[PDB]
Amino acid sequence: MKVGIDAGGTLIKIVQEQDNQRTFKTELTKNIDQVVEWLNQQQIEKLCLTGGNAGVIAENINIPAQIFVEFDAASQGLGILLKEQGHDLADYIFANVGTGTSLHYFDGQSQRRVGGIGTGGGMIQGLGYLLSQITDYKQLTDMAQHGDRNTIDLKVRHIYKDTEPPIPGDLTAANFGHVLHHLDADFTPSNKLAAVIGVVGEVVTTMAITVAREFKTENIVYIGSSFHNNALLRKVVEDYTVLRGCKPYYVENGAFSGAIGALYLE
Amino acid sequence: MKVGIDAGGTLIKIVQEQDNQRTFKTELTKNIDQVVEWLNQQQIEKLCLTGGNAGVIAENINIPAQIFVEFDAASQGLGILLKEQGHDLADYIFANVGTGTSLHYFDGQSQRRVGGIGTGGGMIQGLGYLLSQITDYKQLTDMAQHGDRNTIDLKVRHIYKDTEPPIPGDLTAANFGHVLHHLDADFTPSNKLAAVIGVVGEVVTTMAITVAREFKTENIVYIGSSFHNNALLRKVVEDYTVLRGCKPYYVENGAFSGAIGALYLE
Ligand SMILES: Nc1ncnc2c1ncn2[C@@H]1O[C@H](COP(=O)(O)OP(=O)(O)O)[C@@H](O)[C@H]1O
Ligand SMILES: Nc1ncnc2c1ncn2[C@@H]1O[C@H](COP(=O)(O)OP(=O)(O)O)[C@@H](O)[C@H]1O
Ligand SMILES: CCCCCNC(=O)CCNC(=O)[C@H](O)C(C)(C)C
Ligand SMILES: CCCCCNC(=O)CCNC(=O)[C@H](O)C(C)(C)C
Repeated sequence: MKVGIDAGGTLIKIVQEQDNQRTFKTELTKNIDQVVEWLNQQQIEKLCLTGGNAGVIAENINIPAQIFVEFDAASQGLGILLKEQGHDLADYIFANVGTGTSLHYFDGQSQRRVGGIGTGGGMIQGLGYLLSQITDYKQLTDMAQHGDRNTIDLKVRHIYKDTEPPIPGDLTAANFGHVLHHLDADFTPSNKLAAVIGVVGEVVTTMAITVAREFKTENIVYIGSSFHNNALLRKVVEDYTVLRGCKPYYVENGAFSGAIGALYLE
Repeated sequence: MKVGIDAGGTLIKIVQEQDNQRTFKTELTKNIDQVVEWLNQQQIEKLCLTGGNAGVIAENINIPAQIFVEFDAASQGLGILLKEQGHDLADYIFANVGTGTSLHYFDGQSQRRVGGIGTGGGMIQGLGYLLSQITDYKQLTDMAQHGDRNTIDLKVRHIYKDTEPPIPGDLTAANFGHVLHHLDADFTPSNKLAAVIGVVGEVVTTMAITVAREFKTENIVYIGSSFHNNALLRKVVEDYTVLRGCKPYYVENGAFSGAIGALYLE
């Protein structure tokens, strides 16, 4: 078997390949010592590593391993998955929404990093905890789906009131900008969580559409584990991408783009 | 006497002009009735209005007023202030960081809107309230000034455990992304608020430097009341603009750009 691993700040993504059969595994970065243990017990023909925690794995295993930069690996795996799933895109921004968010422009042949921002899944988890005391990711995201952002977020129409706004009225003008107007409100953990996902999604999307414009592409591919068990995030991002005239794409096993990619840079 | 009013989502900025010479005043948008009361008693030669709540003013006063579109008014007034303050910038991005944030490219002749985002002053107050239960603006902003983001934000160097990161290790990787690694103890209001100000600054700067690259300018002018009583915000923004190879500018009475521009539009 051949093994690729993308050991990130929060999740370890492990792909095992033998024959044309794949295994897609996810483990916590917290449990990296168990991954190393597991690896040390296997018969591995080829091990390729990428990610911020690649070094940790490499120093604790008993076999050589090639180490790749995660931007190249993500770009390589993503192209493999897009092709498999019938997306033949001439060029695209891809936004990798992990613990943090990294943006890339794929010109049809190779990637360049064109921005990043700290709004991503780590913010969903951290700010989400400060606002709900929930630490369990499934718990946090499930609850967020039951939330309403309306007493938290301010829209363009709330600011322009009964006059014609300069951009469409239903757009968010100020995330959390209605809070001071609803202090009669209680602010439910579900509503607060939905607003945190809301801001993360909007910021990622805004950045993605901006660079799409700059690098003259209409296609935006979103990957990263932050979309898992988070239909609200998927929806925020998808709707706003379409609204600004771009085409969003999600990819089956997109969160493993880097793990796959590592295998095929070797 | 001539009056220009920028009536936004949180604050109403008033410029009074007489012998070529100006007086600046702000009032809360929540106290708009008091602004209307003040206008109705005044003999005014020329009254010009802009911003979201210009409608509400115009429909409650008992005199005429001319209404101008805010994007144009802000551009006109910022060009006046820049020259009065000894700048000769051929072109620039301007980021108007109000209740929310609007971004513009000024080519030397006219402005174009080139994006926006809901991260700005409204988010600082609303998210800041949610994490701190402070509603008083000067109190909320003062509380943040000496906060420590270290237990709250995750940096690139935290994810890249002992290995060399592919981008600068001191960059924020995930705002709030260190929170789950610091559950042992309490998160103080100062530290949480410094983190709020940091995410707003970094998002606004990220957008501003992206569009500066896109439109080929190294100049970025930052306006809006969100910078008032918030030295930390100014610093987050200035430091990262400079690290991205751009030149940041703040303007005395920059928050009155629209009010001034309304007076000088024809
Ligand atoms: N089982 C899970 N546990 C924790 N976080 C998860 C899980 N599934 C998805 N997530 C989301 O995915 C994020 C990490 O995305 P990922 O793309 O794996 O990033 P990284 O490579 O930086 O670890 C988390 O910050 C969280 O928002
Ligand atoms: N006295 C104040 N009261 C409330 N907010 C203030 C005050 N001074 C500055 N601010 C900040 O300025 C932000 C609004 O900036 P401004 O440029 O006036 O926006 P708008 O035109 O949308 O009112 C507020 O959201 C708050 O962050
Ligand atoms: C100080 C403002 C800096 C905000 C910009 N930050 C970034 O570009 C890093 C965002 N994070 C990411 O790209 C990913 O989490 C990696 C893993 C660090 C590549
Ligand atoms: C659905 C996500 C939309 C995010 C983009 N939102 C915007 O561009 C509105 C940002 N706000 C502003 O530009 C200002 O607050 C005004 C006053 C609405 C012009």
